[PDB]
Amino acid sequence: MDIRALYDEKLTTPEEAVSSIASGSHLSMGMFAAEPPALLKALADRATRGDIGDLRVYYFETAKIAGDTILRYELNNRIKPYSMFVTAVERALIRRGIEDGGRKVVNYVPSNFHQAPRLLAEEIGIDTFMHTVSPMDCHGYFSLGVGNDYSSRIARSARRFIVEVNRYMPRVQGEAAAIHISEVDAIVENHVPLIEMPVRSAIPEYTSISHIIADLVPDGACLQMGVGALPNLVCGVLKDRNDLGIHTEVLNPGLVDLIRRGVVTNQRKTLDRGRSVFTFAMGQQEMYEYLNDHPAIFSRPVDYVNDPHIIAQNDNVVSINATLQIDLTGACNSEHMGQLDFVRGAYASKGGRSIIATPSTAAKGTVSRIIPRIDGPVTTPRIDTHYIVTEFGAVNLKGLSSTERALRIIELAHPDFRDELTQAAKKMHLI
Amino acid sequence: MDIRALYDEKLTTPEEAVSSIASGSHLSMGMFAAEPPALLKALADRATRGDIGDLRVYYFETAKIAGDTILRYELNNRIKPYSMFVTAVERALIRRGIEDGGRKVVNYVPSNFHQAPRLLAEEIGIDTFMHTVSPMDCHGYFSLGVGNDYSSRIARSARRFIVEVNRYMPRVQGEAAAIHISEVDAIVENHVPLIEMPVRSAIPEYTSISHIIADLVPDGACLQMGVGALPNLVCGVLKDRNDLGIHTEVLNPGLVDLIRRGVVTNQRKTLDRGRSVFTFAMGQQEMYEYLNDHPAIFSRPVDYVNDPHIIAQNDNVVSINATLQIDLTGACNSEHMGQLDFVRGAYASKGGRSIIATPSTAAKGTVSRIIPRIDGPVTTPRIDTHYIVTEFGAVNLKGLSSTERALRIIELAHPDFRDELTQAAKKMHLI
Repeated sequence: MDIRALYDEKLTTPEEAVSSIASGSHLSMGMFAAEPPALLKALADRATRGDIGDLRVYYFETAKIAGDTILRYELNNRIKPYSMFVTAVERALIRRGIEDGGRKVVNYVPSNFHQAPRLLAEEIGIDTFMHTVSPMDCHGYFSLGVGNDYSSRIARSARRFIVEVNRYMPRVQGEAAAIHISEVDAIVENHVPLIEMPVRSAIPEYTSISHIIADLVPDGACLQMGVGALPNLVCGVLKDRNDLGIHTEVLNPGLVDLIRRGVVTNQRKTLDRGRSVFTFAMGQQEMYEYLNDHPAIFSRPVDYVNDPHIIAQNDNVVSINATLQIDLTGACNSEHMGQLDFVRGAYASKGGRSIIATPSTAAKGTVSRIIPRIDGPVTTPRIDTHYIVTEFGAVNLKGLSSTERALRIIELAHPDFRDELTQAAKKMHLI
Repeated sequence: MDIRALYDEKLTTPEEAVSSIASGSHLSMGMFAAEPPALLKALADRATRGDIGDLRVYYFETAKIAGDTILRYELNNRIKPYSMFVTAVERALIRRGIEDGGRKVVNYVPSNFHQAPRLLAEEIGIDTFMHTVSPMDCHGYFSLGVGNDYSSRIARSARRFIVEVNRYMPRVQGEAAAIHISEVDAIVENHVPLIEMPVRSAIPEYTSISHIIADLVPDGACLQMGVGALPNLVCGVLKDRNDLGIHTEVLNPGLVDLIRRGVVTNQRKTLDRGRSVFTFAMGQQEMYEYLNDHPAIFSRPVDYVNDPHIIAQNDNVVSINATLQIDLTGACNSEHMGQLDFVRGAYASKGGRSIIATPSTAAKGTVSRIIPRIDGPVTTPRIDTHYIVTEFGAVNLKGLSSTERALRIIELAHPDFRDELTQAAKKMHLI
C-alpha cells in the first residue's frame, strides 16, 4: 500500500492533466474557492489554441478563477457555460453577449441547489470533475476542503477526477470530504492563497435590523446565515449567546467567529450533534486557516444540508437571509436583475424561524425596497415567507390574509413610501 | 360509557347547535362534501337575522353547500370568507365586489395545503369546527368519512366541535378519522345525499395523453392523481396493471375503480402497505357508497399525505396532475386568472415521476396552451417541473438548459403555434 508511489505517478503539470479531456464532453468543478486555477488556466489556453471544442462546463457559483480563464468571452464558442445559477460573472457575459448581435453565450440550467448532485450525476452526466484540494496526508487522503456541496458526489461519479493540490486549502472534515489517492486520476500542484469574499460595511440600518433579528433568535438556536453583511452583522449581536448550533448552506466569517468564541457548541442539535455543518465555505484567509484540521467542523453534501426534512430535524432552527425587494403579498426577490430550502426547513423545525431581512430603502433613501409587486418571478413565494424584517420591524406572515399581509408590510416600509404603497394596495384590491 | 345518554345530551337542532357561536370568532368546516348543509343553513340564517357578525370562516375547497348558505354575497358583511384557495364560488363573489363599487368581499389567506393543519390550529386558531360525520357506532364513534385533510386535526384543536350525522356519509377508517362522542360538543342529524363532483365529458386529446402517461407508469407504481377527466381516463388505461399502490391527495372515482378492479393492492408500498391512503375524497354516490367500511382504504391527515418526505418514501411514486398552461421554461399554470407537494415528492421517490399534462390547445384549436411565458405567478416553478405531457408527447425537463427546454417544449405545442413559439423564444433569448 505505497501511497507516495501513486502520488508521484499521478503528479504532473496542468497541460497533460487536462490534455485528455475530450471535446463535446461535460466538465464540472468545485464551487467558488475550490475552482482549480492552474487546471483552469491550462484548459483555457488549450481552448484558446483551438485544441478543444464544444465543452459544456456545468457549475454553481463561479468566481474570477473560472471567470478570468475558461469563462472568458472569447472562449465562449468552444467552452460553453452551463450556469446553474447566474452570478455577476454571467451577467457580464450575457451583457457582452447582447452587444454582439444578440448571441446567447450563457446556457442557464434551472435547478434546485439541493438536487445538484443528482442532476449533475444522473440527469446531466459529468465526464470530468476538477477540484482544488488539501495536500495528501500520511494515509493517502486529500480533503475537499471548503467544498462538499455536489463535488463530494461528482468527484466520484465523474469518469475522471483531477485535483490541484494546494497547501493553502484547509484540511476539512466532512461526509465524503476526504478522498483517497486511489480515487484521484491526476494531480497538479499549485500553492496559492485562496480567493476571498469582500467584507462590506454596516449600512446604518443593519444596526437596527440586526437587533430586531437577535430577539428572534431563541435559546440553543441552530443557525443558517446567508452570505452577506447583514447576516455577518447579526452574528455580531449573537456573541452574547450560548449553545447555538450551526447547520448552514454556506459557512461564513460571521459564523466561524461564533465558533471561535465558543458561542457555537452544537450541543442542542439532534443531527450532527457537536459539529457545525455547512455544505461549502466562503470568506477570507483568516476563516480559511481557522478551518484547517478543525475537529468541531463537518462539511456535508448539499442534498443532506439543504434538505428541508433534514433541516427541520434540528429544533429551533434559525434561518436568516437577505433579499433585494419584498412586495405586498409579500413574496421576496433577491435577484439583482437555494435559501428557499432553509425558508422551508426553518418553519418545519420545532420552534423554528425563517427570517428574510432587508433595508426598507436604498439609493440614499430614494428607492423603496418594499414594492407593490415583484415583476416577475419571485425567489421566495408568498406562501413560504415566515418572518420579514426591515429597520422598522418584523412581521410573521403565516396565516395572514392578503389584506393583513399588505397592511403589516406597508408599516415596515419607509414612511416616505407608505402613502404610495397604500394607494398601490388599494388599486390591487389587496386591501 | 353510556353513549345513548351522551348522544341525547348532545343531540339538537341545527338552530340551537349554532346559536352559541360567538361573534368575532373563527369558524372552520370540512372540505367539499363534508361541508354540513343543515348546520351551515342554520348559520346563514343567524346572519340573516343580524344575530351574529364579524365571523371569520376559514376553509378549503368550497362546495355549493357553503356557496348557497353562509357564503351568499348578502351575508358577506357578517360572515367573512377567509378562503385559503380561490375557486369558482369565490371567483364569483370577487366579481360582484368589483362591480358593486370595488368592494373587497373575499379575504384570501395564502397557504401551503400541507401546512393547513397547523396554520389553522396555531397561527390562526379555530373556535368552532363543523363537519358532516358518519353515524355513531356501537362503541360511540363517528367517522369523518370523506374527510381527513386538516379536519382531523381541527376537530380536536377547535374549541367546539359540532357534527352533522348523515347516514349517506361513508364510515371511513384512517388516522384520527374516528371521533368518539365524548370528543364531540353537539350533534344534529341530516340524512341527505352527498354532493357530487360534476363528471366532465372527455375530450379527444385525453385519449393520446392517457396513453403517453400510461407508458410512464412503472410497475408497482404508487399513484397520486388530481381530479378531472384526463386522470380518470388514465386509470382506464391502467385497467391491466398489477400491484399498484395509492398515496393520493384526493381520492377520485378513477382511483377507486382501480381498487375495485383489483389493480391496486398497495403491496409494493413502504408506508401504509396494503392500504390506499388519501387525505380527502371527491366523487359521486357510487364511490361514496363503495368507501363505506372499506378495510383496504385509509384516510390520513394532509400534513402526512402531502409531505414530500412522506411521499418520497414510497418507491415508483407517479404523480399525475393537469395544468391550464405551460411556458417555454417551462413553469406551469393551472389557474384560470397542493399538487406541487406531489411534484417534489414524486421526483424524490426512488423510481418516481411527476407528470404534469395538458392538451396543447384550447377553444377549438384557436389558442395555444403552450405559451412563451406565464403572466403573473406560477403554480409549478420551472425548477420543480419533471415531466410534462401534451397530446404530442412527453419531455423530462430536469437538467436541460433554458434552450433545450424551449426547443423540446415547443415540439409539444400544436403544429400551428410552433413557429410563433419559436420566434418568441428568441425575443426572450431562450433561443
